[PDB]
Amino acid sequence: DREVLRVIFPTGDSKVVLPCNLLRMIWNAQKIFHINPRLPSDLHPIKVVEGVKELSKKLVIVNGDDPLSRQAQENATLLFNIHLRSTLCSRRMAEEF
Amino acid sequence: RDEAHKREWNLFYQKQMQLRKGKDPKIEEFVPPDENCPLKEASSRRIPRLTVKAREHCLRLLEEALSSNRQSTRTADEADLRAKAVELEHETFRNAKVANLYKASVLKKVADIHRASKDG
Amino acid sequence: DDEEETYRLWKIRKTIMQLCHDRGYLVTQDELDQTLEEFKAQFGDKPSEGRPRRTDLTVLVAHNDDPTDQMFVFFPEEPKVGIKTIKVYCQRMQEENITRALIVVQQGMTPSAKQSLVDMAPKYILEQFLQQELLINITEHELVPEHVVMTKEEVTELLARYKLRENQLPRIQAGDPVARYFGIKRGQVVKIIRPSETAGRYITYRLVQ
Amino acid sequence: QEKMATNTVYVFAKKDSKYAYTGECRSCLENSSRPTSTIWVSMLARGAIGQRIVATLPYIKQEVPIIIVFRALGFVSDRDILEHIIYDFEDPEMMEMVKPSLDEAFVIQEQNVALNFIGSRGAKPGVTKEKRIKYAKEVLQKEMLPHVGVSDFCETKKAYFLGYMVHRLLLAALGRRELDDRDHYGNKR
Amino acid sequence: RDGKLAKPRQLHNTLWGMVCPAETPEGHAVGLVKNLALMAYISVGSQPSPILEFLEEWSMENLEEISPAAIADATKIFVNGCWVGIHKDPEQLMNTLRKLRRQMDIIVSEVSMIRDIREREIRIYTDAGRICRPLLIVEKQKLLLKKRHIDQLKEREYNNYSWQDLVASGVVEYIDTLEEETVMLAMTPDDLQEKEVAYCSTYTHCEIHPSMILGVCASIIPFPDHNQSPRNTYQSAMGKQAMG
Amino acid sequence: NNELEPTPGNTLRQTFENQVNRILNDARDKTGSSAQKSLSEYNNFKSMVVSGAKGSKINISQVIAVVGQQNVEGKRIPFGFKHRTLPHFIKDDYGPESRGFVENSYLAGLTPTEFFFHAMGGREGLIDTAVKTAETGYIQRRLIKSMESVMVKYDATVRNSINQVVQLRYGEDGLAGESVEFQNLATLKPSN
Amino acid sequence: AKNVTLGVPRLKELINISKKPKTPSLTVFLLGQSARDAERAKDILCRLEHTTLRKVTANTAIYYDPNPQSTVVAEDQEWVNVYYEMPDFDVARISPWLLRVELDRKHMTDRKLTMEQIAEKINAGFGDDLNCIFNDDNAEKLVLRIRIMNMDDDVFLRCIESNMLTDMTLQGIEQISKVYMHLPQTDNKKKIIITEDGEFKALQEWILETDGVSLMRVLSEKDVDPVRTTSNDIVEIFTVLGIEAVRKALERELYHVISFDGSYVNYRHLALLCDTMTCRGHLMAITRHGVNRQDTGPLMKCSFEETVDVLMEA
Amino acid sequence: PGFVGIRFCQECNNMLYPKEDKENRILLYACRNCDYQQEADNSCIYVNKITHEVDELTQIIADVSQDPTLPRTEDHPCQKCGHKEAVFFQSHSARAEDAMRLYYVCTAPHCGHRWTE
DNA sequence: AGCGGCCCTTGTGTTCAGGAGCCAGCAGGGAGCTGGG
RNA sequence: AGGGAACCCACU
DNA sequence: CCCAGCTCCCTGCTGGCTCCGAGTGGGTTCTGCCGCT
Ligand SMILES: [Zn+2]
Ligand SMILES: [Zn+2]
Repeated sequence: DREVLRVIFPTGDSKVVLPCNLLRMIWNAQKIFHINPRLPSDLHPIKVVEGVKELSKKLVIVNGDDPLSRQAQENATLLFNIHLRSTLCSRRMAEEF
Repeated sequence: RDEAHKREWNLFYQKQMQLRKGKDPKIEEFVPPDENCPLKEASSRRIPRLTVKAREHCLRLLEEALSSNRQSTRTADEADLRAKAVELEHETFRNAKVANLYKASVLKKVADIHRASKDG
Repeated sequence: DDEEETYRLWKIRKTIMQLCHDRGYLVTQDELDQTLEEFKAQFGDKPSEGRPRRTDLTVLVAHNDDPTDQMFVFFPEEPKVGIKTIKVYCQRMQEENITRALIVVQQGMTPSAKQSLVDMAPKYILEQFLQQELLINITEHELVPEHVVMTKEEVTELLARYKLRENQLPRIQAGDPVARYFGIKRGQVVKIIRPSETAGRYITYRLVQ
Repeated sequence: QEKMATNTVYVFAKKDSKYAYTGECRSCLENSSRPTSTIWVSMLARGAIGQRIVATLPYIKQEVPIIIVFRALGFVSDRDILEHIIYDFEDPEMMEMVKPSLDEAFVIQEQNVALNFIGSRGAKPGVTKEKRIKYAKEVLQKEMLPHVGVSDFCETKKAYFLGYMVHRLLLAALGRRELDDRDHYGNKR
Repeated sequence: RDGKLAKPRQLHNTLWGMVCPAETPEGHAVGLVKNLALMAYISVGSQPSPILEFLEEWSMENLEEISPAAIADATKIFVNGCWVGIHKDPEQLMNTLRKLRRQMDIIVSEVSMIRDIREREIRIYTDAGRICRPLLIVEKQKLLLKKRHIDQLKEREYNNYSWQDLVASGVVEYIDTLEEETVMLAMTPDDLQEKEVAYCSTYTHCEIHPSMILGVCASIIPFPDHNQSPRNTYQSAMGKQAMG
Repeated sequence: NNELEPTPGNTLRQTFENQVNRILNDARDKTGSSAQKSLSEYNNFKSMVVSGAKGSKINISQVIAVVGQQNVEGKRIPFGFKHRTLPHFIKDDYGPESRGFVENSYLAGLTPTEFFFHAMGGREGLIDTAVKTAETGYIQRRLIKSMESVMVKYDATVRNSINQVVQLRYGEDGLAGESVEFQNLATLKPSN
Repeated sequence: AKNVTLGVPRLKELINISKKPKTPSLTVFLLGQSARDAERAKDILCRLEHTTLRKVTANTAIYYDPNPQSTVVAEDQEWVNVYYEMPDFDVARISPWLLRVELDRKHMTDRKLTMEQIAEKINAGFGDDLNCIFNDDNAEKLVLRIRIMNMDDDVFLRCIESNMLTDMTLQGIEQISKVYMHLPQTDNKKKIIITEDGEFKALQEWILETDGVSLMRVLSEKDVDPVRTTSNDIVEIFTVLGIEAVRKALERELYHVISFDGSYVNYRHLALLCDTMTCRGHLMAITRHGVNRQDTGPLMKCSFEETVDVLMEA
Repeated sequence: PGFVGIRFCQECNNMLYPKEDKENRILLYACRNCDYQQEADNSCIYVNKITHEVDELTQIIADVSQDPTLPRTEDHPCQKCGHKEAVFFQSHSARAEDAMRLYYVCTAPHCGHRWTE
């Protein structure tokens, strides 16, 4: 995804326009559930990766199981999926959020 | 627009040249160089309207320039004088493609050699 | 005037090789990655003197799908290409059982010659290129996105998937620089992949008209 | 109501046109139902050989070379016309600038021929040369520069003022005088 | 109003004193409809016959009598756009004409006389529609207006000393734009005072008051020089809509 | 004294004008910054500027510091008269006052020539408004009539009245514009 | 430096698909050493900007010279007799009318031109029928003597001069009137690369800004980047690169116009406008001509413009 | 060399054009509508000053010393008569890009000397 | 009583929103082909 | 049951 | 076996047509008449 992004944005501008404010959603989740950053968390990182995969499968812009619809769906949400994967990392979920 | 006016000039110029040009081009047959010609590629006709005798004269001027350079710097060998002059003439012919430009280049080389001799 | 012409010929040959490779013809890697020194070695270095001669640059390539399909790329010497040279090229193609050819002219081509090219389309598909156009590869410009030619099966799949009619797709002119580069005629559909700041990637289809 | 001042020579430049520089004078008599007669003296933009000065007169639908106009007024010799146009004979730049106009007008060497030429350009040229000359003379007497004079025997004053207009055009073309401003008050009444 | 060019609608430099800079409609007719300044006067016109008679009586040489060789070093003289002759001493001719106009012996106050020094033309205008304004005369860095003139003006109700007496005693002068191009105005008499580095020191006229450049509607604004100019234009537009 | 040499891409007059404009703009900026520094926390100009309710720092500078330079068509006040901006100056005066530099604040008040030059400056903007209105209005109508019938269809494509495909997905991603937000990609800039 | 049209005028130039923009320009990026050092950048600039003979000439003068052996100028006579050593030519085929052209040393050194190149261009444009002779550069003045080899010859030489000054090109491309050269101060024009450490870096490199548009010739030039070199004229982009290239370039120009003031408009609106303008394979101008040529319908068209004409055709 | 003037015929006062005597090969100035000829001396028949290096002092007239709107300086005395005051102005003429140069004219009524520094 | 007929004053006569982009028609130029020598 | 055309001024 | 017209296409200019922001509030003047059929 990093290589794909560097190809898409040849310059060094990382400001993009995307639907969901993932950082603010994580902040809201931290405030709602009283997350203590100073204690170990009970979130299995494999849980994080599996959840991200299922979520990515749940966000469809071009529906259809044929190869054309599959490729169009992958293209439509490519940038948002890259953002989601790089934000909902197992490592970031463990040591940052 | 500009190109149209340009070709306007072109048609005027060509008809004026024809008015100033003879009906038949009186082609003066190229003079074959004498076997004693020290000019490389003396039989070439690459440069139009250039005579072998003109090349011989240019090589003679190069010879005089080299002689002046030698007497100023006291060059030892003499055969080198002739070889260098012939090489210079052949190089000038190879580079230039028009008689007037050829003559100008030869004169420029002569001036360069003269200045070098003056420097010592 | 002598090295400049050799450089121009090398650039034209490199662009033609890239075009042929992009069209699906079998071109070796050395031909694509040929330097100016290699061009001066294989060919001449005094184009005005006649070495190399434009007749010496003629290149024949063969399609990967079937070796029978071959394409010429002729380099006429005359600045303006008339009917007689087109007739000579057509005679050579008929003798050699070739169907496609590319003509890279220097200054241009007569209107009658263009009409002749158009007339015999169903028999001999031969195209026309200005060497000023082939001095660079337009497909490498940052503005030009990735163009691909869709096979009839792929176009049928596309129309079935989107329930479209060919006249409902966006259009690309047959005289478009990229259309000429890929040699796509009317009725063919071209797929265009381009980056997108909103979606990441985007594929759009254009019908050649 | 604002209008542009009359009887004053204005030189404006319009490079998006056929004329590089264009003089202008809205000559109007002291009192007359006839509106102001506008005369132009314009220098052709480069692009034959030199730059030719033409004169656009009222009731003539084709621009005529200035030297033809000066000959129609009764000044045939080049010396007299240049005396009326170029006041300093030791300034060769103006002479070089005016040479093309003299070259343009060489076949027409007499007043009657010039009048016939001017009449031929008229709106309604007559098949008879006499009536064409009559029309041209009438136009020059009454329509060209009314403010200078409308009666007869005013040819010298007309020639002097037209030469002054040509001189102003030449000065503007040579860069010796700034072009007039259309928004400048004082050029307005 | 259809034309969208901004040049005719712009406030030209020459409108100074003649036309109000502020008052103008802000709609489609912005800059095309203007208003006179307070002291601006538009001339009504007069016959050039007395001026031509004086010039002929003067050293001026007719256009017909002269020879073309004499025009190179001579000064062309125009009267209402008619080249009437040439002269040899433009400076003293202009001095005489200015003296006559100030005395009003033969030239009325409305006549505007412009000498183009770089060129060699003297243009005399007696036409109508020439907007002008009155300016004080300065001779040698001193106003011609004195304390006695003000003393007489203070009693105009009794001694019948009006503005026409100022204009007739050569203390004030009507200047139009063409002639205003050739004058050297002092905004205030302070500019005539000696300075460590004199700016001009050759002033020819002085402003009666710089605030006379405004019109009827922009003349009621208090402290209009402390406001942004569009505000002054808007008030000029709104002073006509006030109820009184 | 012919001791000034033109800069690349410019002529001598352009270079001189650039130097003068640079000097005067720097002076205006410095005086404006000094004006900002002088203000107290109780100042109401600063109160309305800091909150963003109304006004800017340029307004404060003009009210307290110099008003600045008045330009007509992007250049200093032109020589409307013969080599003079007004009949109160000498011929060929390129100084700050002559060409329309206002050194007085609005509180101090403008001098007559400054008042006239500022009036010219304001007239420029008034005309600009009066003309831009119609030009932009025609442009807007033309755009609307060009694109009025394009809409999102039930197959999610964007098509015009003729039912021809304009976009296969709206915005190439098929999302409405009112719900997207600015965000930052965290994997683009970082080094390996 | 160079005036660039922006705002509503540029927007009108864009959506109208004007063929004659007020200020067309190119943005030429250089490839190799030309990008780093300014000398080779200046070389390329001179190779681009048009240069007619009138831009380097000091003054021309048409003399009458009966015998070239003895000319009317002492220095010219000396140099000519140095040149005229033999009857290497045909004496009969010579005209006595000389055209002496004095060039400008400053301009020639600025363009790195020489008498040899000018003589070459004169010969190419006029052929061998003329005769041009030039002195050495080390001389005090740059002088060229032109004659016609054998309507009068006088006016003929005058016309030859009046043409040579203007139409003849010594360097550059015809339609490029001026070419500025500068180092960009903003990362939008700087060369962005990804270092060996995988981090973005912005190299500063010389770029050229032309005043005309000859995009094809400029792109084909050596030492000119053909990947990043672009134009602000969209008709030229369409003619040279194509419909997708002009789509992207039109979007770029619209974004520049809109965001020059710092304002933001969502990308999808610009994308939709550009798609509508380029969906049919040609530049559909946002005008009566562009819009009413579509296959929309007479009632659709009549509401826009040309009501009665549209309905009469229908 | 400089710009070439124009000569007028002695019998008709019309412009004389350059021509060549074929047999003698000498430049003549011959009238076109008459049969008059004159001997040319300069031998230069045309001049074009592309640089336009015109000495603008030739375009200045001492009359400008009477202009009240021109600035006057006492630090640039005139060399001819030693007067201390002079009016200074600029080129203000087209065909001069480097037109910030100052030209001085003596204020003395009779001197009228024009110079440049 | 109502139709002829319109006055544009120069029947010959100044600008009836004027200028900017598209489209259409005319004349010129040249490529190529074909009937005579 | 009832109008219109033209022009001018002005407001946002 | 070339020469010189003639046909057919393409170029360039020149001439003509259409368009020129959205609403709103006031006001005044004018929408025939004159000769003799
Ligand atoms: Zn004679
Ligand atoms: Zn003196």
